Amino acid sequence: DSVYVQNPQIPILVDRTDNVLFRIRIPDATKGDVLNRLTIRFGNEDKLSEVKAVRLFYAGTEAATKGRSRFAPVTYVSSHNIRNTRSANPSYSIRQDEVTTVANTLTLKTRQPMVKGINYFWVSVEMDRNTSLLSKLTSTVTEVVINDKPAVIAGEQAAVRRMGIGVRHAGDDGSASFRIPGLVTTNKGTLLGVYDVRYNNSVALQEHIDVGLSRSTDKGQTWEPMRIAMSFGETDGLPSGQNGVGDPSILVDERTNTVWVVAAWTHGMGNARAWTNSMPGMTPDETAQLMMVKSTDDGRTWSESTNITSQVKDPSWCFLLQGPGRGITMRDGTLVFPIQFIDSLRVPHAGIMYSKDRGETWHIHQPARTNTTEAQVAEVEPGVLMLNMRDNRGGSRAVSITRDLGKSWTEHSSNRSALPESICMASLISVKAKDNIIGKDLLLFSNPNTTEGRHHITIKASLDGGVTWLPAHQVLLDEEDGWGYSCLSMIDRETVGIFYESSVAHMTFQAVKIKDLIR
Amino acid sequence: DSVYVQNPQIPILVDRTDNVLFRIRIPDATKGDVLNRLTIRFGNEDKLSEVKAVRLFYAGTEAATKGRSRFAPVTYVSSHNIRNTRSANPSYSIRQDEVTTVANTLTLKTRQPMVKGINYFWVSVEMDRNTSLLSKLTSTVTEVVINDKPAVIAGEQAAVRRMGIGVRHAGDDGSASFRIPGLVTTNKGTLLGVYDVRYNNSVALQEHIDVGLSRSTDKGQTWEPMRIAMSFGETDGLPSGQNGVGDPSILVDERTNTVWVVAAWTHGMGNARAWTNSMPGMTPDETAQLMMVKSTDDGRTWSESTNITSQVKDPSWCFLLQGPGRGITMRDGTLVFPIQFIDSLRVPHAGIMYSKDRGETWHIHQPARTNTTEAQVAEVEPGVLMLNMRDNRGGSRAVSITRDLGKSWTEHSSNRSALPESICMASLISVKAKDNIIGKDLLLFSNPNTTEGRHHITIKASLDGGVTWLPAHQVLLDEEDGWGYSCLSMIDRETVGIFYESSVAHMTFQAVKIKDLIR
Ligand SMILES: CC(=O)N[C@@H]1[C@@H]([C@H](O)[C@H](O)CO)O[C@@](OC[C@H]2O[C@@H](O[C@H]([C@H](O)[C@@H](O)C=O)[C@H](O)CO)[C@H](O)[C@@H](O)[C@H]2O)(C(=O)O)C[C@@H]1O
Ligand SMILES: CC(=O)N[C@@H]1[C@@H]([C@H](O)[C@H](O)CO)O[C@@](OC[C@H]2O[C@@H](O[C@H]([C@H](O)[C@@H](O)C=O)[C@H](O)CO)[C@H](O)[C@@H](O)[C@H]2O)(C(=O)O)C[C@@H]1O
Repeated sequence: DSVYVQNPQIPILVDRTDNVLFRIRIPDATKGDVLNRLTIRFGNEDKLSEVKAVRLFYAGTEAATKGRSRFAPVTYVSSHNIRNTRSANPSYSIRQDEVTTVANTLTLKTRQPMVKGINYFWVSVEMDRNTSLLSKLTSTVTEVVINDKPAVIAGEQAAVRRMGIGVRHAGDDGSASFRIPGLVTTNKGTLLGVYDVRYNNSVALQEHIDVGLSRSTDKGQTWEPMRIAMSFGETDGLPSGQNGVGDPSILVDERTNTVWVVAAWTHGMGNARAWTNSMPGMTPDETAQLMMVKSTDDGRTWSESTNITSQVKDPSWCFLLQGPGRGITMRDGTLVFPIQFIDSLRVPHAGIMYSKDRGETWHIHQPARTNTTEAQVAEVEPGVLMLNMRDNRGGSRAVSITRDLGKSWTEHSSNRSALPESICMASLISVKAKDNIIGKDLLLFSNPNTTEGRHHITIKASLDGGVTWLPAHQVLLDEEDGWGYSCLSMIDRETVGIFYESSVAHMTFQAVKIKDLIR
Repeated sequence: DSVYVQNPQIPILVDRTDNVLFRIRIPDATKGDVLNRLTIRFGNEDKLSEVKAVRLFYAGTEAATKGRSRFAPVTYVSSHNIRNTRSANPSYSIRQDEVTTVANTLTLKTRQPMVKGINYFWVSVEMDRNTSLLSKLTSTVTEVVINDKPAVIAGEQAAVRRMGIGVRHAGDDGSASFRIPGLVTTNKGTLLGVYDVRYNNSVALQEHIDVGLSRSTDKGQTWEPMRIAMSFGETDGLPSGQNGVGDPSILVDERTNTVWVVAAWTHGMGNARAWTNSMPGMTPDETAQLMMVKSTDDGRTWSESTNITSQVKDPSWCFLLQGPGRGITMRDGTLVFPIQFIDSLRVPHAGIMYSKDRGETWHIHQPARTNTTEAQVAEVEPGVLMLNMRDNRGGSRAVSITRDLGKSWTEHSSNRSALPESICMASLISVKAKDNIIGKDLLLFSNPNTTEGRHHITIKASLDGGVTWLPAHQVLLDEEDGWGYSCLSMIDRETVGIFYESSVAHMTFQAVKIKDLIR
């Protein structure tokens, strides 16, 4: 009979006990058939001394109504189960074999009698906790033996597998979930990742939500314990569940290395979504408040929050907040945070908010585009800001240019064409020629590369200021289902970091060589 | 202004830290208004020595879009949060005052400045863990002072509150949820309650599900630690997630005091629902299997499972299983378990399965009615079996009679008329005249007393063999939302037990005097 193999392009987490290397479907088994041996081969230059162990699991059969093309009956390693996100659910997968000394050829064994029809097995890889985030595996199933006969192998399994690290898992420090990533590199090379700490569940404001921060001084190989960057606990004697703060955006003031976090504080509003329940006005009791904290010590400690609402919110707006992810420093020292507001008629608009005085005062001019929400901004050329926007019309990112900090806007050539989306947050950054190994100005963009669902998390690079995104200049990181938000920061001259919601952890960090993007 | 009070008809659990006694809405507060004190009065005959503590909580305000007639913005005490089902979520409710020695008059205070518009407070009652299940509280909010003026109190708050006990809470013994209650009284007066232990989540078979059992030798004041009555773990080397057993039904063989549990074992079927994925055949690999265990020691220990599929399942049926809840012993010693089968055309039918030989052999004859599922059976008069059925047409219970153990069936006068339902499991039992204090044959019925959703869990009594269910002969136990399944058993001559899925715990036990049903 014929055997099918999948090598899923998902991150192998260095901090996990189990990671799916291969999924295998045996579609047409006779009752009693036994998978005696499976052989995997790794590429000659793979660093197999970083592989702690490889495992073969059996996961039984398929439901009668689910057809014959799936590679599994269920998620093998959960990213949501607060009681276990790090190993295979033992109730879905039974270990058959384990090898703890991994060579270029590897054989795994089973004595499990198969059921009639579909049978599922899969290969777990466990990595050394100190595995280089830049390391890659090129693994293939080369032989599968059933009843002492080699079987015909089919399936696309030629993926070059990448490493990652689960910075936050569901359930960490008692929190149900973590959402809405932001990432910057400080002037010291320190990585700062921000996110919602969603304690009770995974719904947005209003709820019990604080802004968490994870700090790495070693390019993401290690992360310090979670800091609360921003929190309103029981302000004015209202429950913490009616005092949430979230959808954070973080920037480094590149002139001072002062780090800024802006977030939306909801005060009251029962247990309902702020998106529909934030109302016109200015006071905390009336409307969502635009709040900021700062760190003068490379993200170790955080100021008390300052309320910036009165400086920038039109009273008639239902809701003003930051675009989640990150802000920028411009070449002339202006600090810029993307923003979004819901007007009196409940129409959302993306725009920008800027400070020319090191974050003392903030200003908003004109919206970029009707019916847009979350946006990220890059200085594509000197004094020239590119706004890349989530568009409620569906299908594709909106792209506008301002050269007057949003007093006026022009559509970009790439607007509503060049970058597919499913209506989801996306990351965009600029990289100066002198600041990277290619020696050319780059734009780097990340989002779920699809018009439906949130999957195929992809980094794209542009060499012509975001006019063109050539297919060759793209790295697929995560082809499976997630919440889809992502944020990019250059780690060093050679490597871009991505902090994102993945199929494998709520907050996932990966590092990618620029030379893999632009060959 | 004007203040609104709710006294919700939900069980006060003796094992909980918090129970909602009163919910209060202050609809039209001015910013800064303060609830200086509210006074509660308890009835003259209340056993206040059993009240451990009373608490006043503030829960903030309401969402602008959610209207002005709710009594809360959120569930105050969760029945689903595996991390806490026993106390108020501290993120939704802030304690204002607390009294730990309770008199007939009681004053609670706050210094919380209210927000403009809607403000929510509520009163928690905590009972001594040894509080009598038969105790009742008659409590009223008699005074509410705001800015040192008495306010006008409105609302229905005259409810006579009853006690109950949370036998199983979400998260107990590591299990995500508990569902599908069954209850019997052994010849020794011992209460035996069965249920699905749904480890991973709350979905039906197929999943990692065992049959749990809780035992009480003191009329439900105490429950012995959970026993696994039936389990298939990793049978044939298939995951425990593809070896679930559930939807249990329990009966006591009144002649021998041998206790029987029947359940559906699903083997394989991926991670999909057995209702649509169980297929024709006879083997465990082919179709859901009918399994039975027994206890000869009053439910302390349980036999290994016997497979009775071959005796009673037509090969062409997609799915044969017990009707969840309980079976009976007839006056002539016949053991009867309600059953249901899905035929070759996917049409479900309710019927009965019986043993005349102490459970050695089982027989099924003819279905009672097309497009029915879960049913419970009672011997309403000698040799006369009433089958009460969940009906997919909606709105009302189907009721049929057999005098020949299901060879033939007659429609009852009460069919599709007398008993409202929303398509949900219901409990029906018979009580002999000599076996209860009323000295008359009773039928007792429990279900969610509604045509939409699952709420208003109500015990109903009939004096005329289920022809008439007079409104006067009904007790409302739970007016809030739950999963709706229930099972009745007489505890003694004077009191009926109900083991049910409630708004306050996955498995809830309450005891009700017959004299409260029939006055
Ligand atoms: C302040 C604010 O509301 N926050 C942001 C919202 C924002 O509402 C929109 O940009 C406005 O148009 O976008 C996000 O959440 C809102 C959506 O959540 C959906 O449910 C899940 C759920 O986010 C997840 O957490 C499971 O629990 C997802 O669809 C994931 O696929 C709901 O269908 C809607 O409420 C839907 O509006 C988003 O993810 O897009 C996250 C962000 O915080
Ligand atoms: C063997 C078997 O399947 N078992 C029983 C099924 C059975 O399928 C039906 O009697 C046959 O027609 O009935 C139960 O589930 C069937 C429904 O469950 C509903 O979801 C309820 C929720 O109570 C809902 O009603 C909100 O109020 C859950 O609690 C979810 O966790 C689904 O929404 C339906 O689509 C539907 O699938 C039931 O509870 O009725 C559970 C029982 O074990």
